[PDB]
Amino acid sequence: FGIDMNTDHTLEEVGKQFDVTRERIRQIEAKALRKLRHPSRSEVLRSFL
Amino acid sequence: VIYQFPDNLWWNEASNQVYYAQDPMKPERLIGTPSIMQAKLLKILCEYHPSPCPNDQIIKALWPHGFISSESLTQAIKRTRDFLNDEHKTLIENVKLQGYRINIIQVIV
Amino acid sequence: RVIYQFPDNLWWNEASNQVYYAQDPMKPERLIGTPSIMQAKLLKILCEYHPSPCPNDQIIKALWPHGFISSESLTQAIKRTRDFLNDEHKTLIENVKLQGYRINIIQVIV
Amino acid sequence: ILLRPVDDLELTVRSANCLKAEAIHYIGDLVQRTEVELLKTPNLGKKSLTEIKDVLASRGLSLGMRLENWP
Repeated sequence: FGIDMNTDHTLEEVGKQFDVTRERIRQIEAKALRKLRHPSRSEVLRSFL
Repeated sequence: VIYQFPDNLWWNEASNQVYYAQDPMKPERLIGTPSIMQAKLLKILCEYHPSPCPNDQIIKALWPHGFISSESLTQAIKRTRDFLNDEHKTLIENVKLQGYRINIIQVIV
Repeated sequence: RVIYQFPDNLWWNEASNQVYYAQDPMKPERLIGTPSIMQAKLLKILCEYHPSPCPNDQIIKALWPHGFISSESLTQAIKRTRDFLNDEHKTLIENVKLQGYRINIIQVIV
Repeated sequence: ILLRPVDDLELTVRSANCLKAEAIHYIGDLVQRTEVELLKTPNLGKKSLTEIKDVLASRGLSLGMRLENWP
């Protein structure tokens, strides 16, 4: 997403970090997304709607 | 009920044993007894044939009581493929968006 | 006369009840001995159900129809029965989980 | 905290799986049960139970209290 960073990156160069694999990066990002959606750690972000 | 698969593989549900044999009444090389859910999966694969079984029904049969993580489905299939030594995936074939099908040469009743 | 063959050239003669090693069933070579009445009972439960496995509840009921017996007794009976039939590799009687016990029989002579 | 659903505890898929299989949905239903009642749940082992205990004790809570007129 480009947080604290000059440019946004797609799956390719995000894989280029440690292992250059696409579907693992996608599944990691999706796991992080449903983990953040958990009502226990999202009330501070829901207030910005 | 006696089931024949490719490569002279015989499965007996009454005694629940799988083995290699040219003659159904005379086991030659015994593989052995599959686990419980393995038996459930085999019976499902043999009970919708000729048509394949949709994923929802096999999911609801292998673990009915509790909804289980999805990977287990595929993983269970792996073991049911591995115990029947189906390395070439010729005994359990997977039809995309249609389900899982088993190959039966003949049934003895 | 009913005699049962077991792997590694083992025989058990039920009518006179001798477990032994012999290349010829009529000619014993090494006599293991006489299994106990409850040991013969155990081999009976494993033997009347072949090639199907014998469920744990059924063997427990048959061995002690009138005894409050725990499954631990059944399991230690299997262990100290291996102690006599000398099946160190667990090949004469196989234990398959949640499905029971089996005995490997090569041939039966009646 | 007594009015949050079980998933808030952030249970391992094994745990949440088991507790969803026994229709244990609310933390009150978690606490009114005891350790032996949970250890009798199929596929709920000792280490699963100990990690439930650790996580639930993180939130100032424990097993075995009696909650009157729940719910």
